Amino acid sequence: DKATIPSESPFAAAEVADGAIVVDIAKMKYETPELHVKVGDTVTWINREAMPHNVHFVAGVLGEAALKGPMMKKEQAYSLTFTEAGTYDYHCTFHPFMRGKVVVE
Ligand SMILES: [Cu+]
Ligand code: NA
Repeated sequence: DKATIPSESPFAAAEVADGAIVVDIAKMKYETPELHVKVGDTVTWINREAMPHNVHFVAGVLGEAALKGPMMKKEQAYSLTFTEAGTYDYHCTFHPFMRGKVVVE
């Protein structure tokens, strides 16, 4: 697969790492919908609002099957570590019109 998962479950936003690369979720949008990172970087999404959200990569994008992230409540976080260059689109399972991408250089 093209990413690894440091926290299977959502975790508290207060425990986001050291200078972490963060994508905030608010107002039904990923706030940084075109994020550029490098191979080896970890991206952390943080839901800033009451409406639950997740991140969802369709089958084939990060592995043979879809990567459906866990439901994230307000001030919950979820991370993925990208190990291969490429562009990886995602959406919110609950709200598929909400889209973003990670561009890994
Ligand atoms: Cu959503
Ligand atoms: Na912002």
